[PDB]
Amino acid sequence: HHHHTDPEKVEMYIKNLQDDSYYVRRAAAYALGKIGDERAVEPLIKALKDEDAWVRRAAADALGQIGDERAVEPLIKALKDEDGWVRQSAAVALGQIGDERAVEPLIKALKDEDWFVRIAAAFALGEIGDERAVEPLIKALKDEDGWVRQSAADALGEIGGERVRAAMEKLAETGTGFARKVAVNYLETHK
Repeated sequence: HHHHTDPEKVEMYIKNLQDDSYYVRRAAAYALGKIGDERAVEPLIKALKDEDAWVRRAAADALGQIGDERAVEPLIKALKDEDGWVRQSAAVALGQIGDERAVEPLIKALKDEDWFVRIAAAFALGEIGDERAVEPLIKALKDEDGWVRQSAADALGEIGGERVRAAMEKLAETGTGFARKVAVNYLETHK
């Protein structure tokens, strides 16, 4: 890395975002994410509306890797995409960008019908590190999906702070099952 961006290469891939082939558009989004240059942001925001879900997924991933805050509002809209894997990608991307504007929408995604979206929402909330997400993550310790539970537990640990500690104490006192184990372990290992 630490590459100086080759303008001809970026221009080439940006143009390929308009190719007739979904594969070429997908590959261009992927390439642009790896290059990491902000010239790609507005073109990728458009690709985030591509007719092909595979292209939309790749565009969200690339926007996350570039990390430009102009992507936040469009990715927030992508959290409502009809395609579950696009929502998952948008959640992951928003986590990577780290912008607090994504917190409320991600909390909503914690209730998504798809388990893989919920995992990504939990993870992203952990990465952003905003205490706002404590109660929603606490509730996710009761999720039907065991991986979602685990991701929420990890996210609480990433956020840390007094509010998490206070919530863990309540669970330590009166919680049961997985949530209790999470809380007791947390308190034993923290401060």
